[PDB]
Amino acid sequence: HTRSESSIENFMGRAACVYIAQYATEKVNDELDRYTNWEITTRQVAQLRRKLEMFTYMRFDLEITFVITSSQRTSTTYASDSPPLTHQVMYVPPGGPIPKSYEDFAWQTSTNPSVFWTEGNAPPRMSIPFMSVGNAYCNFYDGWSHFSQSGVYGYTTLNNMGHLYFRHVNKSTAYPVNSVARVYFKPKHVKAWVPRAPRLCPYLKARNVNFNVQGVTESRNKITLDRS
Amino acid sequence: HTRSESSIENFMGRAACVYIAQYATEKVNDELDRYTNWEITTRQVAQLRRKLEMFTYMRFDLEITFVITSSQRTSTTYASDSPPLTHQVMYVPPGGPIPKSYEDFAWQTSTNPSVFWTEGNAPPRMSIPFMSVGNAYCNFYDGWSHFSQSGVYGYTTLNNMGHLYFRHVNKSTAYPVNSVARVYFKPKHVKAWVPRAPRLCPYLKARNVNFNVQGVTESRNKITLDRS
Amino acid sequence: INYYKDSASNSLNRVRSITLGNSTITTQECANVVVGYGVWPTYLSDHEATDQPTQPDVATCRFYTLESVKWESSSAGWWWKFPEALSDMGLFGQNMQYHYLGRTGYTIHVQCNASKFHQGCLLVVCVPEAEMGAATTDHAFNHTKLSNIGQAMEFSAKKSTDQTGPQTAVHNAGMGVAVGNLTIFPHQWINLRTNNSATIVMPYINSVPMDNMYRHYNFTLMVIPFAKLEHSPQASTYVPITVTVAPMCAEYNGLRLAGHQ
Amino acid sequence: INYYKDSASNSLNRVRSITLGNSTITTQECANVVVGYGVWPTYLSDHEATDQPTQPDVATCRFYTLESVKWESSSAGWWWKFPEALSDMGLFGQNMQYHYLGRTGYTIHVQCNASKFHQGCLLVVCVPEAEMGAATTDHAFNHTKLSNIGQAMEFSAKKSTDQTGPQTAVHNAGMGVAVGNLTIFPHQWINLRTNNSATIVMPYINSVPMDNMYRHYNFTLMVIPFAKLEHSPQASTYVPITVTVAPMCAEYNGLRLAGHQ
Amino acid sequence: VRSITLGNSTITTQECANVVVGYGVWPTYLSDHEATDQPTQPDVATCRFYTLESVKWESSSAGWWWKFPEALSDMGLFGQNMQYHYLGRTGYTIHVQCNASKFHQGCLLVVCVPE
Amino acid sequence: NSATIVMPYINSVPMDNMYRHYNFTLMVIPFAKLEHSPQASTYVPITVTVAPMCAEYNGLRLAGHQ
Amino acid sequence: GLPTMNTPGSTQFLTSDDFQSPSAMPQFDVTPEIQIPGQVRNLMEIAEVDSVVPVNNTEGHVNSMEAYRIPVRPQTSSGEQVFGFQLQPGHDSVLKHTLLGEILNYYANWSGSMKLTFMYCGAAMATGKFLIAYSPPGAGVPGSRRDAMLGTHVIWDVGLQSSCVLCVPWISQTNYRYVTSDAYTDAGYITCWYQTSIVTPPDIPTTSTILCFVSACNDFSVRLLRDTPFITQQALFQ
Amino acid sequence: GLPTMNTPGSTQFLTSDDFQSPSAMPQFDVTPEIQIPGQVRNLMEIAEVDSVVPVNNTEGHVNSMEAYRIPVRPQTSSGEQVFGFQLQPGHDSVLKHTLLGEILNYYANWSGSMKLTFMYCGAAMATGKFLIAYSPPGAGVPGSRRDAMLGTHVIWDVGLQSSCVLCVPWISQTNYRYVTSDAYTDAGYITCWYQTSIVTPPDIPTTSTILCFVSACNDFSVRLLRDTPFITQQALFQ
Amino acid sequence: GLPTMNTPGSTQFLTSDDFQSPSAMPQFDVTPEIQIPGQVRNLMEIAEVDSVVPVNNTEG
Repeated sequence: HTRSESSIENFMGRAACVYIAQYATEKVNDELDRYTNWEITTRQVAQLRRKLEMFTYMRFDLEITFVITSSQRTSTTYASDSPPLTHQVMYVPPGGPIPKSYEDFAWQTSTNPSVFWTEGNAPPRMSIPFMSVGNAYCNFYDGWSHFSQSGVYGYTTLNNMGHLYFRHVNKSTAYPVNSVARVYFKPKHVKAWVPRAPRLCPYLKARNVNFNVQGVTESRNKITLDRS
Repeated sequence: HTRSESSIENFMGRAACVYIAQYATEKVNDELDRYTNWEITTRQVAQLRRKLEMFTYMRFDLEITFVITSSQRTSTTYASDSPPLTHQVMYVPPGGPIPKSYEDFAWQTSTNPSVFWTEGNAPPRMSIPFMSVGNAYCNFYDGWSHFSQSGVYGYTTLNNMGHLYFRHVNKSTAYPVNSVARVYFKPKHVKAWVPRAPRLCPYLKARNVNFNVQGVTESRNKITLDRS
Repeated sequence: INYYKDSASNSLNRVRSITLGNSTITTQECANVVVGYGVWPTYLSDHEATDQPTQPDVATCRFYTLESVKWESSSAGWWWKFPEALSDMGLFGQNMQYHYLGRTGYTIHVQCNASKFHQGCLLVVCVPEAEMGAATTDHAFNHTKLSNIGQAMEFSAKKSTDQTGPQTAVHNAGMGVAVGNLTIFPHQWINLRTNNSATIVMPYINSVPMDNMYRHYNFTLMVIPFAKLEHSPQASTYVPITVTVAPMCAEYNGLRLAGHQ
Repeated sequence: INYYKDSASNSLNRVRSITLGNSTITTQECANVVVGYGVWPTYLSDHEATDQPTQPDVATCRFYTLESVKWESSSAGWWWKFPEALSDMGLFGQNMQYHYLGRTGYTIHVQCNASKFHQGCLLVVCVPEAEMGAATTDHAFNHTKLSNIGQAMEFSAKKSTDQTGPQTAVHNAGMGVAVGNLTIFPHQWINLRTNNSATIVMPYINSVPMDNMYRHYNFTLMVIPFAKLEHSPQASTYVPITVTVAPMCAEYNGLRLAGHQ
Repeated sequence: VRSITLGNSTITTQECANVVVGYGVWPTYLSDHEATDQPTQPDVATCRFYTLESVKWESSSAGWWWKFPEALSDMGLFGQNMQYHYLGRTGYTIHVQCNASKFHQGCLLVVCVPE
Repeated sequence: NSATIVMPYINSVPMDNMYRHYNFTLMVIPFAKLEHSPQASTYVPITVTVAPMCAEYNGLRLAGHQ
Repeated sequence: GLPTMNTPGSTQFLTSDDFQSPSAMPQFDVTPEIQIPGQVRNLMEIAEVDSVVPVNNTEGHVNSMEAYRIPVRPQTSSGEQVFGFQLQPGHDSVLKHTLLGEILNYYANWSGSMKLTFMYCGAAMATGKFLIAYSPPGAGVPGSRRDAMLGTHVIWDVGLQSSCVLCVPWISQTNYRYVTSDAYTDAGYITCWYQTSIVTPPDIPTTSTILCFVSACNDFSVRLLRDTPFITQQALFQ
Repeated sequence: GLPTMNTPGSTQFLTSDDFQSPSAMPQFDVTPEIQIPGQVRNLMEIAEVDSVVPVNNTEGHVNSMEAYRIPVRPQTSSGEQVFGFQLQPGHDSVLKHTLLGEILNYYANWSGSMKLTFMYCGAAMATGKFLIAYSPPGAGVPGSRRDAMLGTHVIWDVGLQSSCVLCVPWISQTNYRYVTSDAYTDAGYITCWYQTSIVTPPDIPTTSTILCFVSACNDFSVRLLRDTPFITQQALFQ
Repeated sequence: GLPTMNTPGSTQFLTSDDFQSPSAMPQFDVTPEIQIPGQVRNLMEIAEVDSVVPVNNTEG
């Protein structure tokens, strides 16, 4: 009975979705934006969050895979012949310059790690090492950002990993096409510390530990069993 | 604290865009030309230029990757069925014969290194060694081309690497399609000499060190801080 | 066989007296002393750096006594946040204002006695990084409602409706968990049948070697009754609970003017 | 494991007297002599080739004195371009016209004295390959406005509007950088409080072993005051700065008729 | 020229001129023969150079005086340890500094009178 | 231009309460008065920089000093 | 070059794959690991730790602290039941939300001996004996103390010791049991019975409290990792 | 042939990848490398070199040489401030455009001791003492010499030496601080205070100049290479 | 099989590439090489040989 599936690296070492980015080819709405950004966080999906927040301190190494799938926008005609779409994901480090719009020259970088992908190939994956200014990743920070105990209470000040910027490399399509990129995180080389109680109440936001009140366990009829 | 990201080879050894070539399938305008040329220079993008011009003398080896993406021209109809486009990049050495037009026989070479690429595959990369008649690449040349101190003042006389010629191998498409090839340079085996001050004023052209006047640092209110 | 040169690119690895300075505590019948996560609070090593770390050994590592709290029948529980409850405590708190960073371990000694004719059970637990949620959601709370200067913040039996306070429902521990699962944190049960006290020695638990001891509560001490205090009405009524904390191997750095703005 | 046979296809590698000929300088109180980028100017080795290199040792390596310049209150700074400021200098410049290629090191000795009641600070720096920008953009400048024959070209405090000159704004150094960042180039600060002189020995810095010494200024010597010269009005007013350069291990090749057309 | 470091503090200028040490005795800690619990010695956080308020030297200046350990009363963590403790014991290193040009004149007497 | 005196602990007892007994005083007395030319600088300041050396304490109680 | 041949299973994304990947930030200097107390190398070392069981979960007791308090009191006829729950860790709504059950719910199999620790939080002058039995599944659940004495039991006297330990053994017909239990692999029944009574002197309150704790022994093991059926979100948490 | 299987991450272009590639000009004879003075093997050896700090950047002083000149003069009340700036290398608009800050702006992390060299460019007959303090972040910025003497300071007499060195140590709660600074990792405050005065003989100008230089010590280090947020171009430079 | 990963630069035709290729006529018996005078191993050995220069190239 080797406890192989109960180790930390078998528990956390599995790909799980963390963000679903949506971007189009035509800026029909402000929301698609023709490109999309995402500050890196692991508090937006409940299933990876409850795995992460059983421990106060983590030291996980990371692997990031994207599953980009495209689909045509609903118009009156759809007959066209287009070359295959090329996607670009540019990891912007914290504090670096961001693209202000499409057709900017921040996408033609010189130090930002970027990746390209044509539709039909294997899903592109990249690895990101331990990105911290300390000795662990703090899943819970019980304090404030300012020295006068004001501003921001929570783990948000210590979660500073950067941005992911998604765009289409192709300039134009003859009919607009919406792309959906699903970011998948796979922890590796994971070292954990200070085990925490598992979360009972379902989450409410992404930047705090706020909750609504719940009972500890769903109820039963009596306290005793009765049958022959 | 191993200074690993502060070495020269980690600093310069990253792909960065240096030129964005544009060419079409139909010569709608003189500019597309149905093909396009580019004399090799690294003074057209600011981000690689400021990395290069911290040193007076470089000896970098080179790797050149292209990201060619195509997109249909705006017409009234778009329904077609075309075989995949094949692109050709022919590196012409300095002094060699150039193609005068499309359908020329200079594209069917015998010594010029060329590469072919069908859309949908991996981006094509090639390597170019240290291309110089001297012992270093001079980022700054403080002198003239002629012995009588006339003609050309600057680094342009010592920047002689050749041309890149982009074209479509396919003869005709049933509707015109514009291709955008983004050249990416990745230095390697880099040896630097004589460190220069980092550039303050933003650049103005590509063949000189001309600038407009700027202040050394954006200003503040007072010279002293005042709070308890 | 590894293909790359970076480790991000690899694959997975598949009776008894306790004296501190001029202070002593009693009664301990050689019953139980819980030490942290198996770690005794020691001084920092030389591998973690960084000038000269200041260690006022005898004049600081001593037993400070807080204000006592009343254990009634309808008491949900209380909590203190350290190093904020030892803020105005002797020369421990004078060294906090004059220094930038700090580091300390503890030995919390909670004491609550009663007769042989009483009953009730306490849970004395030490939760590190007890990030509390909001009572009113989408509205951040003030720091004074989390922890005052050495003042015992109490829980509640029902949900709160405070706009700028923490959620003080005691069966959810103020955090978002079940309160019955709080035994993984270092703790000791006070049973009025057989214990009458609890002593836990806590080491320094953080992700950094040192930390500014104003804008980060390193851990909290929750005292939650699980079995409520019932006694005969002709017995004694006032049953007080007293918390006696002492720092252990306190270090500081970054000597400047007195804080903490 | 390498797959290819060409190295382009690999992966990344992840009081005191100084005598030169019949010339000596004074005063030097054994203060400071800066030598280049750590390299003393020597003759060329046999690995760099290419007939017989001509080395007129004693008749050329000597201290030439340029024209003195006035240090006023509103002086922005000056610059000289070598080997163009030693053009009409003895037998150094006669060997430049008769030869195709040349190679030389230097020892620039800038000297500027004042009383104990003066103040002001100079920066004597040696910038190699100081490619200057245009004053009026998209209009190339003449070579006479860059460097005349041994004549001190001066900076300006404001921007220029010359159509065929360099941009002489002194806080941008005429190059496109901040003038405060000029300390990476080999230099020495003249402080009128404690220095009164500056001596820098410069080696041959180029990307080729030899070079034609007419169409390429190998380096420039900028003298920029950072603290302006202030004195009492009853003191002495004329404070001159004098530049004394000597070549070191000068070599030549390519003997033909006298240039330089 | 000569630097004297105490904690995170240094003084200048001293041209290796003169340092007077007491009545020939350097201030050390107390021995075990004099008693009396545990003596508290905050070495680095207290033994540091505190700077007082400057005083104007005019023509008609008679002189000034300070009384120690009363002039270091509100001085950092030296004075916080004075209130919380009954007894104390300390040595000193007083560094009085007053500069002028070559065209000035005048002579000061910096003396340390006990009791 | 300066003066530096290192003073030991001088008392008749090994320790002493540092509120009700000034252990020593520092007198700064000019013997030759400061004369300068009227066109020179006028404000000549004197600055006292004291550091304790090997400070010890005993008798830890509540904060004094009544 | 080397002639290759693509086997089926290429160019896919198995989400539980173990493959290398090119790094985004190469030659990155990671800050050094240090000593932090309480390093967990395995999820079973969390399930070793006890946690008090909400046995009294009869609504509305689950919204307060009273769900953890089992009420005992003097009786008029000995041999009656105090509590009793089906031994379905991860599925029975008594100890599914405990520290053992919330770890078990991330899996689909479990195998090992469980340990129940009880603690009498009564008066110091109060005494009495309890029979804490465990009956293997069979047929069926016992309905009396005379019936639930024929299996595995301990007789806990609260005068001698305040804490008892009932180590529930692994008596099964398989190697593993499912977390989401069914009729195939039942695990049995835990009950508690008044052995004699609760005998107090006067001036003592008539109602007391027993807490019950659950943990896992050294032979506990899990298998077949899955998603937990507790948290349900619809959109991304903003 | 050899049966292969494409893992995810194939046929992509990671811009920081390290892969071999076929050469365009094979068997090419490279001209030999020679001795050129001043070979730089590391960007930190540039940040070792001092560079004078534009402390007096109060507009319109930044368009002239006066931004590098800190004006000192005789005083009427001792103990006043000369200059003071927040220690944000790469972010504070005093030394961000220096040689250390322009190298730091290509990164997102920094860790090491900084060294400040000051130089009094006054008359040779002029003297005086300065207090150059450094207060760790804490709370807050000091507002007097009596407040900014309780941290780390040096007392520089300009009669003895014309240059002083204030080595700002690394006293932080992390391993690294960000270049684009925030409230999480402050680095402290540099100030300068008049210790006594500036005492000159007659026939000396009443205003002098101190220059301030910044560099990096041997424990300086950087991390997380990125793009610099200074240069912004729109189209290709022609 | 063996998990591979396509790097950029695959499925292209660099015209100065050096790659092996399957033969069209396998096991082919080549006729033997013999002694022929004047084997040239290098183009510089041709440039060693003198050739008379048309110096008087003034039309016609």
